[PDB]
Amino acid sequence: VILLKEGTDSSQGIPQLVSNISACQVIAEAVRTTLGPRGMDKLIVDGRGKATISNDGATILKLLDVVHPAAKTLVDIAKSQDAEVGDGTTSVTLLAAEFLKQVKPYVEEGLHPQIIIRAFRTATQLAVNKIKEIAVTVKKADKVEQRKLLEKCAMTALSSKLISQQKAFFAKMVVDAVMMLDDLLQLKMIGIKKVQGGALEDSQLVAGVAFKKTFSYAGFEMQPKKYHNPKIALLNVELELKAEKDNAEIRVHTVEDYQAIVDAEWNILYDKLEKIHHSGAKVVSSKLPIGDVATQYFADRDMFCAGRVPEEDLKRTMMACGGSIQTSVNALSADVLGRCQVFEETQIGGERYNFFTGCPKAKTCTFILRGGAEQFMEETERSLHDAIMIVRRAIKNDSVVAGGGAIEMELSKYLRDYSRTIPGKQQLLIGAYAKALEIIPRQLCDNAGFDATNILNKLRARHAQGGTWYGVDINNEDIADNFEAFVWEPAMVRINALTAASEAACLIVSVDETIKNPR
Amino acid sequence: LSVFGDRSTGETIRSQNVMAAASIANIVKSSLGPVGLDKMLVDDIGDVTITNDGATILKLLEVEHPAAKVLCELADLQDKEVGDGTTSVVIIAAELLKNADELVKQKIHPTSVISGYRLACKEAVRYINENLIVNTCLINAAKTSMIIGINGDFFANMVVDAVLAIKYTDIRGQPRYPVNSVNILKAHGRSQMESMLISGYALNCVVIVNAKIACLDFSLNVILTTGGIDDMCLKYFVEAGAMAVRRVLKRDLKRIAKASERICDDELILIKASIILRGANDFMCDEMERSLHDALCVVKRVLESKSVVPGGGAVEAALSIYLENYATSMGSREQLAIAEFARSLLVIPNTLAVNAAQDSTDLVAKLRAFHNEAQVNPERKNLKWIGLDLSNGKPRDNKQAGVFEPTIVKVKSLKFATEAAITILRIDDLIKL
Amino acid sequence: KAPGFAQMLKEGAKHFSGLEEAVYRNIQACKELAQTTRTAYGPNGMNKMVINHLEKLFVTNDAATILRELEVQHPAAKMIVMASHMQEQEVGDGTNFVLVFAGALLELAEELLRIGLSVSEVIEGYEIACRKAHEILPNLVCCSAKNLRDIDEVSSLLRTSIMSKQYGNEVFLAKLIAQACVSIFPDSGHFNVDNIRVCKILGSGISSSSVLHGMVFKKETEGDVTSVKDAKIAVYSCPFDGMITETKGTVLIKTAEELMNFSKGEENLMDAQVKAIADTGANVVVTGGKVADMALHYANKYNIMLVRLNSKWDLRRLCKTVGATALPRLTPPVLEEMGHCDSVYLSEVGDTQVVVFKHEKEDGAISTIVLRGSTDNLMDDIERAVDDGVNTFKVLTRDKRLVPGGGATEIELAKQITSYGETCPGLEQYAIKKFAEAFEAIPRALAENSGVKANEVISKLYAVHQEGNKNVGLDIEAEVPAVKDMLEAGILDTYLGKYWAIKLATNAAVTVLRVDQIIMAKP
Ligand SMILES: Nc1ncnc2c1ncn2[C@@H]1O[C@H](COP(=O)(O)OP(=O)(O)O)[C@@H](O)[C@H]1O
Ligand SMILES: Nc1ncnc2c1ncn2[C@@H]1O[C@H](COP(=O)(O)OP(=O)(O)O)[C@@H](O)[C@H]1O
Ligand SMILES: Nc1ncnc2c1ncn2[C@@H]1O[C@H](COP(=O)(O)OP(=O)(O)O)[C@@H](O)[C@H]1O
Repeated sequence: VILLKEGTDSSQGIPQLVSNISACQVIAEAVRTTLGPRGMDKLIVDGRGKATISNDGATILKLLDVVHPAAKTLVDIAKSQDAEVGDGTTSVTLLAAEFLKQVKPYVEEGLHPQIIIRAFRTATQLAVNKIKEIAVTVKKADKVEQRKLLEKCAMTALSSKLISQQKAFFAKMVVDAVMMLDDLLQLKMIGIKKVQGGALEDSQLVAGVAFKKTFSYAGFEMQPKKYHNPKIALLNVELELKAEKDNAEIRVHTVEDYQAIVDAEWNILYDKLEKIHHSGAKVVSSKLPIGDVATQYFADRDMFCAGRVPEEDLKRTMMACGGSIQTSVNALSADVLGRCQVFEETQIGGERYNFFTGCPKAKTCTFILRGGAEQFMEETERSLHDAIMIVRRAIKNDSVVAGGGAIEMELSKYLRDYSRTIPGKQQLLIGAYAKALEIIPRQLCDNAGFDATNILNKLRARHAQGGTWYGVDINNEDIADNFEAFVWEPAMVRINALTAASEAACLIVSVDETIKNPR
Repeated sequence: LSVFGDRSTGETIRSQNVMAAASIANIVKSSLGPVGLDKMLVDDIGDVTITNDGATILKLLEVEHPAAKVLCELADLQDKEVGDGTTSVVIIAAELLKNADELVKQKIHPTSVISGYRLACKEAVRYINENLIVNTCLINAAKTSMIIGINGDFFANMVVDAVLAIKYTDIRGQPRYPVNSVNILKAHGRSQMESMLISGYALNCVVIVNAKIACLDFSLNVILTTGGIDDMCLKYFVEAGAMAVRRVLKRDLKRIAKASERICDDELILIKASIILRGANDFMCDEMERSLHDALCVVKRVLESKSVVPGGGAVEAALSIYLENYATSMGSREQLAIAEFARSLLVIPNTLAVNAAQDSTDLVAKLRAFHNEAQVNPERKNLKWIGLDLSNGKPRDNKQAGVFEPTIVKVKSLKFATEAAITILRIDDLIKL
Repeated sequence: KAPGFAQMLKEGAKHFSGLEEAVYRNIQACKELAQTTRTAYGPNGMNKMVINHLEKLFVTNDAATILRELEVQHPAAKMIVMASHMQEQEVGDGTNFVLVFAGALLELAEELLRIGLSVSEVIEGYEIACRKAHEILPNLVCCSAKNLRDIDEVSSLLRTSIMSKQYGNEVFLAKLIAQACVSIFPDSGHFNVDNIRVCKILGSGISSSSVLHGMVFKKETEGDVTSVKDAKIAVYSCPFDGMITETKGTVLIKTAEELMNFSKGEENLMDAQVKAIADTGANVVVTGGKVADMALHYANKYNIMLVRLNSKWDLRRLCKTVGATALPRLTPPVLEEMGHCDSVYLSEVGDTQVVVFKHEKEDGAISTIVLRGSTDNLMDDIERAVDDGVNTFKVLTRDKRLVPGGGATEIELAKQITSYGETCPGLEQYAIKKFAEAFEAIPRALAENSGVKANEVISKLYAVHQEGNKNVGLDIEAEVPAVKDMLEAGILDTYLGKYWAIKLATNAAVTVLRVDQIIMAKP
C-alpha cells in the first residue's frame, strides 16, 4: 500500500550495465555496414513519407533519435567528434561498442566496472603514445611536388568507381578546386552541381559560384550577358506580372479611377523595377520567379535578371560577391551589391547556366558533373567529396598514419604484447582492448564482400613480422601497404577517436543505475 | 520424408555436444588439485559415495549422452596408460570445445580448427621437451609436501635416505624405486625427536649373528616358518640354539627373502629400510606416519620418472605464450585455432586458483607475466619456471619447491584432450532410428 | 465475511501482523535507499543515469541530486532524506554517510529484533553508543588547519572534498576554489557560501576556468560603455520595445503613412522612456528579455550602460545583492527600487566579454568562479563539487578540527565503541556492539566501489589499528588491497562533518525504529 517506488521504474547492478551494453550494440549495428567508401546504405523514412538513402554514420544517427539513454550518450559523442574532426563517427560508435562487447563476459564473472575503466584509460594513453611514434610527417617526400602526392590520394579513394577510367581527370580538378580556396580551408565552401547527359570528360571546373539556372521565362535576344565589373543584386523579391505576393485589389465605382488602379498595380512592379536600376544593379539574382514583363525592363536598360535561384546558391554568392541578401528593394545600395571580373551566361549541355568569376570575396567555386544519368552524378557528388576531404586534411595536417585498419592492428599488437607484462586484472582487459581494435578492419572486409577471416589472420601475421602500415585493400582481396598506396589519415583524428571511444565506453561502464523521475 | 526415426543437424548439434562435455568438466572442475572439494554420488538405490578424486568420479559417474561417454572412455585410456591426469584432460577438452564452438559461429570451419589443434599440440610437446629437468634439494623436495613440518630437516632427512636406500636396478639397468620396501611404524617414546631411521627390515614377530637365514613355508638360527611350529618342535631348536619363530606372515617372508629390539608392547626382529616414529601421543605420531609415506612417494615419482616438468600450471602458462606467438607465424586460418588452444590451457591454473580460494584472474596474470619475461630475453632478472602456491596463494618457483609431475602426463594429457576435442568436433549430424 | 484481515482496520492501511514484522518492512525501504547511494561513495563512485522530470538526461554521482530526482515515497525512507537535508545545514558534506550509516544501523537492528531484543533496548543502546562516539571522536583529531588563509594550506584540505565528486580535476579545482574562499576569510564572522556565485560557460574544458571578483556574468554589455561607477542600478525584466500602456491603447494602422508615424511613435516612446532613466541618474540597466535596435542608439545617446541577462536566476542574484528589483513595466523611473554598487565594468577573460559588479569602496565579500566546459552535463557536476568544497571551509570558519579519512576513523571509532560494549553489562552490549559494526559499512562500501575485496580490507585495518597505528585508511587502488597512512597522503575530513552525521544518522534510525505501524488518514 505505502510503496516506495509507486510506479517509479529503476534497476541497478550487473543487469543494468549488461542492459546498457546490449543497447550500445544496437546503435553500432545501424552503422556497422556503413563503414568504408563501398559500404552498404541505410533507408530512413520520416512522418512525411520521404526516404533518405545514405551510408553516412553522422546523418543516420541524427535521424534515428533512439529513446534509450545509453544510446543517447553514443550519439552525443558523435556530435563532439564532428566539431573536433568532422568525420569518424562510425568508427567511434562501432569501436566503443566493441570494447563493451569484449568486457561483457568479465562483467558477468564479477569483475568490477571500475577495474575495467583503469584498463581503458591506461591502454588508450599507451595507444596515443604509439600513434605519435608511428606517425610520419610527409611534406617533401623525395622532393616530389605536393600536387602529385595529393592526386595519388584522391585517385586511390576514387579508384574502382564510376569514374575509375577518368579518375586522373577528376583527380586534377579535385586538387585544383581545393587549391583555389584560401588558407582557411572548408568543405562547405565548395559546391558540386550536376548536368545531365554527356561524357565524363566534359565535366567542367568552374572557378566561381554557379547554379542550375531554372529560369525559363521570356526576354531572349537581349540582356547582354557579359559584364566587366557588374553590381550583383541579392534579393528574394517576386517581380511577376500577376504575382501571388504583390497585387492591388482596389474596388471603386468610377471608370477613370480604374485606369489609375490598373496602372497603380503596374506601378508596384515598375517602382520595384526602378529601385533596382536606381542603385545600378547590373545582375539581378532573385530567389522567387520573375515575370516576362520584368525581363523586358532590364533587357531595355542594358541589365541582366534571372530568378528561381535556390537559397543556398544566393548565400554561396553572398560570400562570393561580397554583398548581402536584401528581401526588399527600396533600401538597395552598394552595401549589399557585389562585384566580379567576368559574369557570363554559358550553354554547357544546351541548358543556360550563369556563373560569376574573380569576385573580391571569391572563397568558393563549383564543380559541374557530366554523366549519363542522375545517380551517376549523385554518387559522384559524394564520392568526390571524400577525395576533397582527403586532399584538405593532408594540407592541414602532414602527420598521418596508415588507414584501412593498419594502425588498429599495430595498436592491437603493442597493447597485447604490453598486457602480457602487466600482472593483475589489467592483463585480460588491455588484451580485450587490443582485440576490440580489430573490428575496424574486420568490417572493411565484410562490408567489401571479402573474407575477413583470411585477411585479418594473414594481416595479423604481417604485423608480427614487422609490417607497421599494412592494412585492408578495398579493391583487391589481398593485403597491401596502405602507406605506400597513399591511403592516409591524420594522426590526431585517430587519437580523438580512441579518446572519444574510450570516454564513451568508460561513461557507460561507470554507470550502475538508471533513475527515472515520473513526470 | 518418411522414416522410422528422427534426424537433426546444424550448429545446435555441435553445441549440444559442447554443452554436454562442459557439464562433465564442471562435475570434476572444483575437485581439481590437492584442495579439491568432495562430491556426492547418489546411486539409484539411495546410497551416497563421497570423494574428491576426479578419476574416481568419472568412473562412477553416469551421464546418458554420446559426447559425454567419449570423455569417460577417454579417461580410461589415460588411466590405463599412465594413471594420472584424467581430470585435467576432461577439463582441457571441454574448454577447447567451448572455444571451438565460438569459432564455428565466426564462420571458422571445424577442419580448420582441427588442423590448428593438431599443430598446437605438436609444437607444445616440442616446447615441453625443450624445458624439462632430468633426474639430479632432496631435503627441500619432500619438505614442501610435508604437523610433522615443525621439524623440517629432521624428518625430511630420513625420507631422502629411505628413498635412496631402495635404489636398485632389478630390470636391465632400469632402476626404479619400489613402493612396498619401507616399513613405517610408530611409538610414544619420550619425545617426537627420538624417531630413528633403520637400515634393515623390521619384522613384527617374537621368538644371533648367524648369516644363515632359513626360509621355509611348510608346517611342522634365524629360522622362519609360515605354517607354524608344534609345541614339541620348539624344544629341539633350544637344543641347537636356533632363533626359530612360528606363524610367519606370507608378505613378511617375501620382503625378508628379498631382503636377505625393545619396542613398546611388540618387540620387532631386526635384520641388519624402516623408520620407527617415537612420539608423545597417538594423535601426533599417527599423522606423522602417513605424512612420511606421502612426501616419500612424491620424491619417488621424481626419481623414478626420470624426466619431469614443473607443475602448478607452469606448463600451461608457458604454452599459452609460445603458442600465441607461434600462431602469428603460420596464418592460413590456423591463428584463431592455435590462439584459442592457448587460452584453453589457462583453465588449469584458473581452476586450481579458484579451488585455493584466491583471485584466479590475478594469479594467472602474474603467472603469465613471469613466463612472458622469460621469452623476451634470457637474462636472469626475468623470472622463469614459476608455478602456483596453493597453500599461501601466490606464485612460487616449483623448481626449488619440489612440485613436479611426469613428462608423459603433461604430454599425453594434451594429446588425449586434443584427440577427444577433434572426435567430438568432427561430428556434424545426429541420426536416430 | 469472516475470517477478517489481520490488523487491517484503519483506512485499509496494511498493518503487518506480529509474524509479518511490520518493523522489518520499514527497514527494507531504508535498506533499499542505501543500496542506490552505496555505490556512489568515494572517488570510485559509480555514476547514475538520471532522467530528469523534463525528460532530460543527466549523469552524476552526487547523493543529494539522486534523492531530488528519485521521488522517495516511503515515509520511513523520507526520515533519512530529511536527515540528509538537515545534514546539508551546518555542513555541506556527509550525505552518503547519513544514508550508508543509517541503513547499516537498521540492517543490524533487524538482526537484533530477530534474536528477540525489544525495540526500546536497541534505541537506548544506539543513543548510548552515539554519546561514546562523540567522546571518542575528539581524541581521533590528529591535525588541524593552521589558520593562515594560504592558498597552499586551503588547497591541501579541499582535495578530500572535491575528490569523491569530481575525480581527476582534484588538483585544479583545489586551487581554483581556494582562490575564491581565501578572499573572504579576512571578513571575520561574515563568510558565506552564498557570496561565491558560480557561473558556467560553454568552452574548452575545466582547465580553461579562472577566478574573478564581483558578480561575473557571461553575457557581454549590449551598450557601448566600458566602465561606470554609478550606484543607481535598475533591473527591467520587460523587453525593450515599443511601449504599450496597461490601458486600451488601440493602435489602428490603415495606410502606410500611419504605419511610419506610429513606427516613429515607437521611436519617441523608447526615446522618452530611456530618457527617464538618465533623468534619475541611473547609467546602469539590466535587461531580462531582448533589446530593440533603436534602444541601442538611445542607450548610447544618454550614455547608459545596458546589460542583457536572459536567465531569471541571474537577475535574482542582483535583486538580493544590490537591491535593484525587477519591475513589470517598461523602465519605471523609481529610484526607491534601485540598487547600490561601487564599481561596474565590462571585462574580457578567456576570449569572452563578461560584465562585472564589484565593490571597490565598500569592504565587499562577493566572488565568482567562471567555469568552462565542453559538456553542460559534466560542467554542471563540477558546480556541485564546488559547493561541497566551499561549504567545507564554511565549516572551518568554526572550530578548525580535522580527522582522518578513507575509513580510518570508522574502524578506530568502531574499535573503541566495541570496547565499551564489552564492559557495559546487560542487553545494551548487543546494540552497542552492532553500532560499531555499522561503522564498518563505510569502508566496506569504499572498498567495494574500488573493486577490492571488502573483508580483506577490514581485516588489515583492524590489525594495524590494534597496533596503535592510527591514521591508517584505505589505499585507493584497483589492484592493491593494501592500506596506507591517510595523514601523510593528505586525506582529511572535517570533525563537524562526522559529528553532525553520526548524530543525525542515529536519530534518523531511532525515529524509524520507534515507528512500528504506518497508517493512512483522510482529512
Ligand atoms: N581507400 C581506402 N582504402 C582502405 N580503407 C579506407 C579507404 N578509405 C577509407 N578507408 C577506411 O574507412 C574507414 C571509415 O572512413 P570514413 O567513412 O571517412 O569515416 P566514417 O566511416 O567514420 O564516416 C576509415 O577507418 C578508413 O581506414
Ligand atoms: N603440491 C601441488 N602444488 C601445486 N599444484 C599441484 C600440487 N599437486 C597437484 N597439483 C595440481 O593438481 C592438478 C591435478 O593433479 P592430479 O590429481 O594428479 O591429476 P587429476 O586431477 O587429473 O587426477 C595438476 O594439474 C597439478 O598441477
Ligand atoms: N581520494 C580518496 N582516498 C581515500 N578516501 C577518500 C578519498 N576521497 C574521499 N574519501 C572518503 O570518502 C568519504 C566520503 O566523501 P564525500 O563523497 O565527500 O562525502 P559523501 O560520500 O558523504 O558525499 C570521506 O569520508 C573520505 O574519507
